[PDB]
Amino acid sequence: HHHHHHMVHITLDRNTANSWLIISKDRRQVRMGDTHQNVSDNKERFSNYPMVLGAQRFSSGKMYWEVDVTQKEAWDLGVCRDSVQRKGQFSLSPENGFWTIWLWQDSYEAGTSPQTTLHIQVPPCQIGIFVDYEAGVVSFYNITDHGSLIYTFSECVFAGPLRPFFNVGFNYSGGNAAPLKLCPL
Ligand SMILES: CC(=O)N1CCCC2(CCCCCC2)C1
Repeated sequence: HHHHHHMVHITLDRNTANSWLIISKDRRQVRMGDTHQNVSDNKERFSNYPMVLGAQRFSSGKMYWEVDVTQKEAWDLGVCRDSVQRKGQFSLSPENGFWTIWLWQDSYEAGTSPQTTLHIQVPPCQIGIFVDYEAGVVSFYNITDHGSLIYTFSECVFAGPLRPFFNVGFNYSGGNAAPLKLCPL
């Protein structure tokens, strides 16, 4: 792909983070802490899952960013509506305002309802995310495999401002402690 020129500088929004997340000083890395991280509750925080939003809101244009997923067993990545549900249980689906892919139990899947199997020959260490607001497109690229396409959501009905979306995943296994990192431009 040739989307690199729409690169945007994404930072994480502390106030939206699940209370067990640790966001780095530069707001470019997030990982799941071994306990509650000593913050007050608020109506923005994701309660049930180790999720956080980017600070940036997008309502027009073309945007591209890259995330490092090295040595993680589980994670979700993509975009979501600014008004997505924060509290309780929910599915990652376009009907609920999410355009996402994930890794879970050695398989990659797109967050359609029901979910779609992805065909990845080279497990990615870095994922590229491309949003075209006007076209209604969210695409995912395998940076480890020379930028090969992973998945395109088309005919997206965003129905609001979009925010970058992250889930570091659970660490029940002790093998998923590694952070998500926003990669340099
Ligand atoms: C180890 C692990 O991953 N756990 C156990 C502790 C609670 C959970 C943390 C993630 C935030 C939401 C609540 C679930 C899951």
